[PDB]
Amino acid sequence: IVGGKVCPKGECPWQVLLLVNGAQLCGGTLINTIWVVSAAHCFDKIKNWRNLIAVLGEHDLSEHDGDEQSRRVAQVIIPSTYVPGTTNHDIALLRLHQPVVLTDHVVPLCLPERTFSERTLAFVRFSLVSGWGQLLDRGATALELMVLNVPRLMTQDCLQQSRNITEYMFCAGYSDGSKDSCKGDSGGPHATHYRGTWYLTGIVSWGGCATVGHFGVYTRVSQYIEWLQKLMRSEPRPGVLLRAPFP
Amino acid sequence: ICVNENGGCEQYCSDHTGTKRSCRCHEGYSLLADGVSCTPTVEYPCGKIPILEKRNA
Ligand SMILES: O=C(NCc1cccc(-n2ncc(-c3cc4cncnc4[nH]3)c2O)c1)Nc1ccccc1
Ligand SMILES: [Ca+2]
Ligand SMILES: [Cl-]
Repeated sequence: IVGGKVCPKGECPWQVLLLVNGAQLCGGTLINTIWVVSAAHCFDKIKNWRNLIAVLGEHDLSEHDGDEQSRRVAQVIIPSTYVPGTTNHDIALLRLHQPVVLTDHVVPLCLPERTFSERTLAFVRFSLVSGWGQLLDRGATALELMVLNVPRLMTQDCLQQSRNITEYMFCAGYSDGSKDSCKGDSGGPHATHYRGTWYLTGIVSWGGCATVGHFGVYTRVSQYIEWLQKLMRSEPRPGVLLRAPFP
Repeated sequence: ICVNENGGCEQYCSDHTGTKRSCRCHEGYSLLADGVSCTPTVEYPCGKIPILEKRNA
């Protein structure tokens, strides 16, 4: 995250850190005690699917304060329509091996109904994006969880104000190169407040980082609600990686 | 109704045949008698920040 601030400890309680062999991989969003939403591309290169760890209640990477909860990732589900190394359909649903325990520091973000998300949330101007990504283009990653308020653009307006956005994406942020999500933030939440509650509307994808004339691109979660809901009702299958038909 | 002002619903909104509308709430919430408002039914409902909710309790 570029041009943000530290998310005060516990104020981003749905934020997930994904690790592979103890190394920072990506962000994620907790939506239930056993389900995490991330970005498909995070998994393009995974060798040993068995070494994937999700951490909840994380804040400062430099210290252990005991609010952290680590779980193995039992399943990574990606839409059939996703092509590795690309941007469209950049979403993943992760099943934890064991539920996390809800605490003051570990809370799911609400996965909204599609209709609600489309008719209402999509019109909330500002939303929050977070992660432990790069603080600057070509810079070091953050040790403390960072958060950034970004405004959403209608795709028409995005294209106009820009100096390949599909229906499965949306634009948010700033074109002045001051404020953006960045490498290391992928899979993280774009969270939207409505009438006292926060909802998942976006997933940090990829592309650049605080590139002048450009906007951040986010996976449009509303397109995937039904897909996610169906999967969450399904029994686990052997083998970590699962490609599931979309729609 | 639902497409406008969220049908007055705090959360989810369903249209019905007629000048009918039903509001709903996410799991971990219940709908109040006003037919629009949602109140938590659990300690840690989704999309609420405990340290902030407590800071306001
Ligand atoms: O290599 C892979 N996937 C691995 C893999 C894992 C985890 C992170 C990343 N990864 N690399 C760059 C960024 C990234 C830039 C960026 C800018 N602004 C916001 N967010 C961002 N994120 C990123 O998230 C890649 N795929 C593949 C397949 C085929 C060809 C080429 C690449
Ligand atoms: Ca820590
Ligand atoms: Cl496997």
